[PDB]
Amino acid sequence: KRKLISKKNKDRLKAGDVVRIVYDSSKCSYDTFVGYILSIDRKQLVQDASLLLRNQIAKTAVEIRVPLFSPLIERIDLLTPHVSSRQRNKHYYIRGTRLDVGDLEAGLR
Amino acid sequence: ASTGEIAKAKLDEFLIYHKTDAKLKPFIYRPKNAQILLTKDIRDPKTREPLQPRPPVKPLSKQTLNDFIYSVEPNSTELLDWFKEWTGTSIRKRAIWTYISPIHVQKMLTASFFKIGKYAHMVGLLYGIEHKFLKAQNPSVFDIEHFFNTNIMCALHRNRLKDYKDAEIAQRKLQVAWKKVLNRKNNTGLANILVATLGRQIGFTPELTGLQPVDISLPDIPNSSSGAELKDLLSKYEGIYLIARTLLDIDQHNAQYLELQEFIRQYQNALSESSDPYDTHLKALGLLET
Amino acid sequence: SAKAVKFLKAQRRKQKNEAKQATLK
Amino acid sequence: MIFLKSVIKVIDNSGAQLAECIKVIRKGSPKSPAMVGDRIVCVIQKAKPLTQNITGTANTNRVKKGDICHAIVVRSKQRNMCRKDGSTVAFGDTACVLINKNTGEPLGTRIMANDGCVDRTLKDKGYNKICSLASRVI
RNA sequence: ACAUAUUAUUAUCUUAUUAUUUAUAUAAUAUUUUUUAAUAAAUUUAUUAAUUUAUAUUUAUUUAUAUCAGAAAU
RNA sequence: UGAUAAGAUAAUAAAUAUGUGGUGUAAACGUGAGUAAUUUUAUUAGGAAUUAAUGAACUAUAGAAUAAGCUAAAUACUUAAUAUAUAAAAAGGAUAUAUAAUAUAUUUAUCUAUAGUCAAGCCAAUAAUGGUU
RNA sequence: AUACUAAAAUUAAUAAUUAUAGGUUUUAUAUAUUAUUUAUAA
RNA sequence: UAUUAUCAAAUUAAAUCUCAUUAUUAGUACGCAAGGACCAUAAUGAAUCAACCCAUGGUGUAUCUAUUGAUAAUAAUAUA
Ligand SMILES: [Mg+2]
Ligand SMILES: [Mg+2]
Ligand SMILES: [Mg+2]
Ligand SMILES: [Mg+2]
Ligand SMILES: [Mg+2]
Ligand SMILES: [Mg+2]
Ligand SMILES: [Mg+2]
Ligand SMILES: [Mg+2]
Ligand SMILES: [Mg+2]
Ligand SMILES: [Mg+2]
Ligand SMILES: [Mg+2]
Ligand SMILES: [Mg+2]
Ligand SMILES: [Mg+2]
Ligand SMILES: [Mg+2]
Ligand SMILES: [Mg+2]
Ligand SMILES: [Mg+2]
Ligand SMILES: [Mg+2]
Ligand SMILES: [Mg+2]
Ligand SMILES: [Mg+2]
Ligand SMILES: [Mg+2]
Repeated sequence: KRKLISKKNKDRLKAGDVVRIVYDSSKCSYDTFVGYILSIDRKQLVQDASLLLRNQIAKTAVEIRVPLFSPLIERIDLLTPHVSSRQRNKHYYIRGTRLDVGDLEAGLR
Repeated sequence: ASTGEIAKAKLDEFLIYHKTDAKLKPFIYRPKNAQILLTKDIRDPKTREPLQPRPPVKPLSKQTLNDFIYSVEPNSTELLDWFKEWTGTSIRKRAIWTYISPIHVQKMLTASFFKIGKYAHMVGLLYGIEHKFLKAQNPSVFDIEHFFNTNIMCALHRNRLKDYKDAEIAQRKLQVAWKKVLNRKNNTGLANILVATLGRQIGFTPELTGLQPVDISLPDIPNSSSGAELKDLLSKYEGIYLIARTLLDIDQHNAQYLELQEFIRQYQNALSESSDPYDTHLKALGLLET
Repeated sequence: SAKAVKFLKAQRRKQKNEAKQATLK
Repeated sequence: MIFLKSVIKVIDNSGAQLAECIKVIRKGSPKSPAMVGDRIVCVIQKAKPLTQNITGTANTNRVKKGDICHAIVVRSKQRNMCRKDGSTVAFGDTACVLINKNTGEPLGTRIMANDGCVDRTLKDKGYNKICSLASRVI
């Protein structure tokens, strides 16, 4: 996971990516979640780094922050690479605009 | 592990690649399309997880099948299972049916007769599975030099091994073997003398309609020593050496033919360092007879 | 919106026609 | 979190659409907030008009603008409510499901699927009926 | 004085779907072509994966128009 | 046949419509919500834009049915062969004779062309409840 | 630590051990372009 | 109960002292039935207080990026 967000790695998670956090079935009874990366929070300690994910399920918008180093996630895989038009490091401004995330799950199908 | 095990692994990979749907190969065996495969998540049989990317497959060498033949499965029917799985492929798949060569089937017959011992089942499978090969526009698999000659040698050693004086059935075996051939590469001429040896051993008049009456023409094997080329040199005519030795052992009159003896000694020189395949085959047959 | 532009274009045309009728009268 | 005179959405099929909180039940200071999963007293400020095509209309809705009802807050816009796993979930608009004063089971029979996302903490508080009815529990 | 509802239109907002529109992609498929490797064959060819030339169909994003339905107003 | 019995070939007698194909549900049945009519109904010795390289599906006639690819194989699908200023097509199955898969004869199927039958698209004239509060 | 005080840390430069603040170096955070690109040669 | 550095008991001044819901006992005791225990235990909370910034939100005249209008300056180039 360090190499998944390592600053020296080109193929790292950036604002605009869409990811599918996978939850360990054995350790927890959670369900897989799909979201759009708004911010990648990096702190002085490596362990306390989290991703903020947005998804407009039906007509409700859901923001979720997930500790990237929690032992309840087995892998975060990337579905859609980010576009090269959005101009920022954290895409907090997409909420409410026509640039918003929309329904990710339906678009995949 | 052994040469046969790696050969089985490579052959299985070759078969699975050439058994997938044409429109699915670009999404599986092409590394660049790995992301596409993950995204599409095709539903595989037995309702399992979608397929993972796989390495590409390159054309397979005959030495892999040769190694797999040389691997030891004395009482294991793995050879029969592999032959069934290979012969069950679609006729349209050219690669699967073009990998089979006269040397391959000859080696199958030899290994089946000596090491596996259950020559009856393999010969029944090979002889039975001929129409599909013909539909695969691959009739050269059966030829006098490799397929028919090996069958005659196996028949000779089988008669030697087990006493069978019923001449009619032996004639029927000879006739079915004669008709099973398609390409008819009768060049060395050993087949005619082999059938004569069978007739003397049993006591029936030789009869091979359409047989070309060519004499013994065995090219002189050089006695020089080389690297991988030498390995091939002996193996190239190894079967021929097996045929000559079987003729010499079964037929006492075979000592008259000096060309067979000249071929034998040449091969022997060229093979003095390593063990004699004929003696090794007899020793394996005796050890595995029980 | 294109709806507004089309409506304005139609209204301008019809007002022009009405003015033409008044001038003719 | 919501307080007195906080208008919050209703995501039940019990007719009510918008409700305004009046009180929080299991709290001592009336100025305390209402978190996700605690009973609140609501007065409906918007309702779907009732028809009379079917004789003996089912008592599922029985909602008119002004009636007093109890509800469970099912989702919130707050972004710092931490769970044990360390994650935090913030929704777009707060919502509630009306529940009976005495029995406790919801007034409605099925939540609508188009706005039926509920916080997962509600399950741990013991509201299995709401979570089972909800389309997705995040 | 004032209350509700039902229906219809929109120089309004949101929008499912669909249709069409200006382009993009070191995008996919198959042909052809300039090349790079591995493997296989008999002892020069073919297969595979890449690399430029275009070709026909799709895929994803984007510009624009219309659209179920909902909201707002009359 | 298969050197000892697992497989394979031909014939005969059965099963399989949870695999792949074909065909039918644009009809019939029911109802009267909408529809006062630029679109619906009824009538006309009505009409032209001069209404289809249309046959959906039978009849008469004539001709044709070729090669690859994919599917496990196919009368499934894709690409090519020739054809009424050109273009546009298909499919074999079953039954008996003879050669060493092919040619025959029967039966049922596929496709094209002309004609007929059935059947269709568009327009015109006249009429179609009440309220001008 | 703190209103001024008070408390606490350092005042090493020697035979050996001690970093208080500023500056410097390293790592990291933030900001936002970058594989169509950064340093080197052959 | 006569120094300094440090550790410091008794003591004095003051703070705190809780309450509810559910569950078990138990639908037991009581009661025709309806209804429904005491004693005690645990789990959840409410109210009040103290401390902390690993994480979350706020701030962040540290800093970076984007941008409208106006003015000034450094370097390179051309000229004298
Ligand atoms: Mg617009
Ligand atoms: Mg308006
Ligand atoms: Mg839209
Ligand atoms: Mg609209
Ligand atoms: Mg079926
Ligand atoms: Mg009908
Ligand atoms: Mg009606
Ligand atoms: Mg044909
Ligand atoms: Mg067809
Ligand atoms: Mg000093
Ligand atoms: Mg310091
Ligand atoms: Mg030091
Ligand atoms: Mg310092
Ligand atoms: Mg003390
Ligand atoms: Mg006490
Ligand atoms: Mg107090
Ligand atoms: Mg903090
Ligand atoms: Mg911090
Ligand atoms: Mg923060
Ligand atoms: Mg902060």
